Amino acid sequence: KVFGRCELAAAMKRHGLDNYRGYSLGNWVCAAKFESNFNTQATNRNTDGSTDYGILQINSRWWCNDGRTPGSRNLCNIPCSALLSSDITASVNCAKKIVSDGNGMNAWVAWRNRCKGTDVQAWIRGCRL
Ligand SMILES: [Cl-]
Ligand SMILES: [Cl-]
Ligand SMILES: [Cl-]
Ligand SMILES: [Cl-]
Ligand SMILES: [Cl-]
Ligand SMILES: [Cl-]
Ligand SMILES: [Cl-]
Ligand code: NA
Ligand SMILES: [Tb+3]
Repeated sequence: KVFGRCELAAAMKRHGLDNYRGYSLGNWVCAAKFESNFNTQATNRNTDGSTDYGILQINSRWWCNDGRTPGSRNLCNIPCSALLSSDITASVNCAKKIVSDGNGMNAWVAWRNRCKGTDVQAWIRGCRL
């Protein structure tokens, strides 16, 4: 599923991401834009052999199992394919565990380099939330 911007914002809000660990909804929409372009089916292989999955490009090195990232963990206790569903529940629950780690949203490289410090509220502008 390729979400609309406000559509994704509404879904993220409903699942309790808005202001989670202090990160406003626009930060999460911005992260999703530059991680996956709002496409739940997005996958990208990392140089180390891990793969990033879904709307928030969650990495198999630590967070989900894809059976082909030797020596990795599965801290969200979920198959990585579950992060490609049209229903973002799984991606949101896992993202909550990721951002609760010491580095907050800096764990998302695209957030740090393209969202951090910018006018992220623009990403929810005009949305009927
Ligand atoms: Cl957009
Ligand atoms: Cl915001
Ligand atoms: Cl990740
Ligand atoms: Cl594995
Ligand atoms: Cl292993
Ligand atoms: Cl959803
Ligand atoms: Cl933080
Ligand atoms: Na893994
Ligand atoms: Tb950690």
